[PDB]
Amino acid sequence: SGAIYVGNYRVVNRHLATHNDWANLVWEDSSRDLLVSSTTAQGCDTIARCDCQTGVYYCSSRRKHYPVSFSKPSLIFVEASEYYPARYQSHLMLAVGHSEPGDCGGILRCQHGVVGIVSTGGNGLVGFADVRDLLWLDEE
Ligand SMILES: Cn1nc(C(=O)NCCc2cocn2)c2ccccc21
Ligand SMILES: [Zn+2]
Repeated sequence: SGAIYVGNYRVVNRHLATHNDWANLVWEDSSRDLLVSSTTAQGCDTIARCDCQTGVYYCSSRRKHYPVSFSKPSLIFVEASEYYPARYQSHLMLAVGHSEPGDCGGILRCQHGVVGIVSTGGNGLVGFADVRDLLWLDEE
């Protein structure tokens, strides 16, 4: 589990969005596993605007914060889960790290702010859905 809170926006894994998030839907993309909903209160998270490939992510399955190098976002074939059939996921960044399904929503951060959230993993990899291209998140 986990969310990004910036202005009056909540960013979650699409597969972990609630009844309430769909009712308050701003924007979603199945191929990115991203959903954004409106909030009452103002969030305190800053979105990174950069092309950083180094950072730190939270791993709930280890209660630890791991420093990693990650690839630039791309279209990547991802195997089936509970939530999606085997498919191509877009805007996905991979790193060498431990992850399990419940680690989804863990935040990846660089010196500039929040980069993305855990979405994919296994075989010693972790996949992050990038949010740095969603410039509209910093306004309105
Ligand atoms: C970080 N992590 N996430 C999942 C997962 O099932 N994601 C569901 C969402 C999804 C995206 O594309 C297909 N399914 C996973 C599975 C084994 C090990 C680590 C893992
Ligand atoms: Zn950065």
